Amino acid sequence: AALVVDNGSGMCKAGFAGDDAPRAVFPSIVGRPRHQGVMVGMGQKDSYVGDEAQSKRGILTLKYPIEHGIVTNWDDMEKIWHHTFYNELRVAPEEHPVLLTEAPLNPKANREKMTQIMFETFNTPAMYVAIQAVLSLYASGRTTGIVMDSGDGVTHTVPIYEGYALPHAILRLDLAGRDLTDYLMKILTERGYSFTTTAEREIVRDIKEKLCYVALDFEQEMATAASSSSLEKSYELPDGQVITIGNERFRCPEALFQPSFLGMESCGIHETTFNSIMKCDVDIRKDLYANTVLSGGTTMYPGIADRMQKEITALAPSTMKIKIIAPPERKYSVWIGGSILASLSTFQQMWISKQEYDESGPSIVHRKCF
Amino acid sequence: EGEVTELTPCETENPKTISHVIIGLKTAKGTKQLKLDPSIFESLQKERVEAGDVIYIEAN
Amino acid sequence: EIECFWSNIEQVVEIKLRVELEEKRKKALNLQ
Amino acid sequence: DENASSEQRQELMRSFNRDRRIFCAILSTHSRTTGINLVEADTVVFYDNDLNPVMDAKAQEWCDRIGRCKDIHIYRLVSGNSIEEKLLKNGTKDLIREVAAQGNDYSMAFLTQRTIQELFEVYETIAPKIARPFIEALKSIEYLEEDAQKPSQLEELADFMEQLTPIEKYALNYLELFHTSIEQEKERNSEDAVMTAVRAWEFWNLKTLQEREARLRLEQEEAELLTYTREDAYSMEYVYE
Amino acid sequence: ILSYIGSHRELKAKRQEWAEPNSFHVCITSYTQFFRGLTAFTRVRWKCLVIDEMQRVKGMTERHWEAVFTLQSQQRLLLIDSPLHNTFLELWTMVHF
Amino acid sequence: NLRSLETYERLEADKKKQVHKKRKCPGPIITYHSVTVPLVGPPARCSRTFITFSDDAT
Repeated sequence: AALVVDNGSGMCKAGFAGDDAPRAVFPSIVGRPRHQGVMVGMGQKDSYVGDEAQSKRGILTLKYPIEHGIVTNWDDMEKIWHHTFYNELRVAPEEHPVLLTEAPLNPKANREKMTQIMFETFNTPAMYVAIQAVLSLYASGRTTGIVMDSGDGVTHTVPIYEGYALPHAILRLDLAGRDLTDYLMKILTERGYSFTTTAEREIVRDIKEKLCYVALDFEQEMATAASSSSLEKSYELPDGQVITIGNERFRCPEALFQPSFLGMESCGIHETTFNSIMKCDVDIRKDLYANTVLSGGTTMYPGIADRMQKEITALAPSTMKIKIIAPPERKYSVWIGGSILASLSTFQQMWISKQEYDESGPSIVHRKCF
Repeated sequence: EGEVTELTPCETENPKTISHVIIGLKTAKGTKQLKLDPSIFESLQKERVEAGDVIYIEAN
Repeated sequence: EIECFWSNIEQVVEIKLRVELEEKRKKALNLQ
Repeated sequence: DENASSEQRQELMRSFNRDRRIFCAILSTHSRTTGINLVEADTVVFYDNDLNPVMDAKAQEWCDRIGRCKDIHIYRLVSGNSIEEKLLKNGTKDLIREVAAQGNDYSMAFLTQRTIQELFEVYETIAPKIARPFIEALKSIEYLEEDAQKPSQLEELADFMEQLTPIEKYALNYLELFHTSIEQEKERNSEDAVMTAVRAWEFWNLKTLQEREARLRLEQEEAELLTYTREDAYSMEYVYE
Repeated sequence: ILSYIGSHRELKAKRQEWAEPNSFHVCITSYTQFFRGLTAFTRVRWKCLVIDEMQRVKGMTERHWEAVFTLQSQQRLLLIDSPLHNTFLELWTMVHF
Repeated sequence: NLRSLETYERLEADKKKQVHKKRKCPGPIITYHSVTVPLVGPPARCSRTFITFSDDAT
């Protein structure tokens, strides 16, 4: 079975093609000891990856090799791939093809480096690169539409026509779950709850993922929160202290629609999607409006689909049919799409073989992957 | 009639799609290019016409 | 090829829904 | 026909209603039509008349049930100058009434010569209990002619669903949950786009061929010949007759 | 619409939804299930009671009529397709309905 | 309820989309196509032929 590896800015998902869910999901982080001298002598590993690094966050320095969807540390990315294959999947990469995902607008040099690493370091028999948004569209049984992908580090809107992403209309927004977590930390500090440590940052992330939601009408929700405490929810901290959260539940995710909350002059996700659709040909805009698929972990907020529908209906012409598609398992849409793609019998001829790499070099990836 | 000098199909977007098949024919008098109907591609491969082959094509 | 796969799965879903509807109609008829 | 199971009868009628191309549906009057509720047809043709009054009443009631939603035209074909005209005029009701007056044993009843002459000289509702021996006579005659001739589906799907790969099961669950997305196909009035694209292409082709002809004219304005063979120059003598 | 059809467990589950205000507007049930669950129906304040083709239900006893009369409902409607036999028992029962 | 009712009444859309498909089985295909196109400098029309190939290899 071919291996599918989703290279996400916050979480890495890996599994076997044909499965309905990834087998391993762990943070894409590499940890190194803060004080080498004392701890090297006692046989301690030089670096920790994924869950092991997260569990030792009190003594390790954590670094992300992927920033805003772009690989910035190739050594750490190689270490993450090694950890995935030998610790998470426990398989020999030389015996199984590997399908890798890439962010939109991925530099050609990065694709060549990925191909070189996969063929020379892991001796993989075959490999394929697929666009995350394209896989997200594939996971929903659609081939023409626009995918709004918002992960941990970056948000992209990608219009796709018959499986082909339109590069001239792809828009990038440097706003995602991490910025929302920092904003929640700031507003909780403004309410009186101080979170300063990385452990407290992860507590704030858990609070965001468990209690935040998107309001249909921000002004009406603010008036309701100012007039009644019915929207306040309690969260029990690990030390037993119970904190009360009020309007922060919906003010934090509102930053996705109004980046001005963070001081950013960029357009919201709805305006970004509308602008991306407006950059496409008029004949395909009708298909794009009717096939807007939400993907990514940052799109898991309850009510986001209704708000997106309302905003697009208010922005799009009244004669256009608007339909927002929000799959329940949209956080795994990329991996599911990759598993579907790698499970097709016709796709077995699309794999880049080691012979083709040896004959054409790393540039074959640009003539085989789209 | 003439010696075939080129058999280049004319690719196009459909309103790979070809809209014409250009055949270049050479005789002792000169050379002519014909904008033949695309359907002639079947007969060209059936007759195994190649560059440098003498052919003749009836108008009807 | 993806559209063909999803069309086949859609047909399978149609068949399943049809058999379940027929089972429900048979249960509704038998209870009388 | 009556040999088609109830599930087959429903499947065939649903196919007829769904596929608007099927022009005729031929049904046996002895088939349990009481299981067919909706019929998307507006015309009914009776090829022959059933002698069993109960079956004729059932067919009439069934035709009435279809007519609740649309005007229906019913045609009855009758062979002129035959027994069929008389059977259309009086049916079997008078015959059953005449035989019932002689007793409950139809196998030993004798018909009056007037009734026989009226039926064969070619040029108040009867309750089923009264008609039963007549129906048993009809059955007996049909059987004499015949002597002259003579795992639940859900368990199957469960076995099939157990052979589906996990990704196929996920696709099943996804399509089941997105019951509002059975119109996933981008069906649109392509004909208008084709109508505009054909003209746009025809103009583009006209322009491209005009540019090609202009390029050929420019190429022809350039000198055509600058050299000739040695044989023509020295190995031959130019003559004229 | 509430189709009151199912096994005892499914009917108990459907009765568990009776406590929610505005859970359903119209409830449809069979005569057999209607009389089998008479105790459940008497606990609900029904706005309109509709009885269809009751003349075709074999076995309608005087006790079934008493059960129909004991239901608290604001309005009762009877649908018949055939003329009444105008018998004393039938007319008395119609008056009580 | 309409979506529920369509489990019985969606006889039209689903059948039309399942029967009148615009695609066929995988593999190489050569499409001969001929349509009426209007003449340029009923209306004046001419016939034009297009030949379409599924893949660059063929």
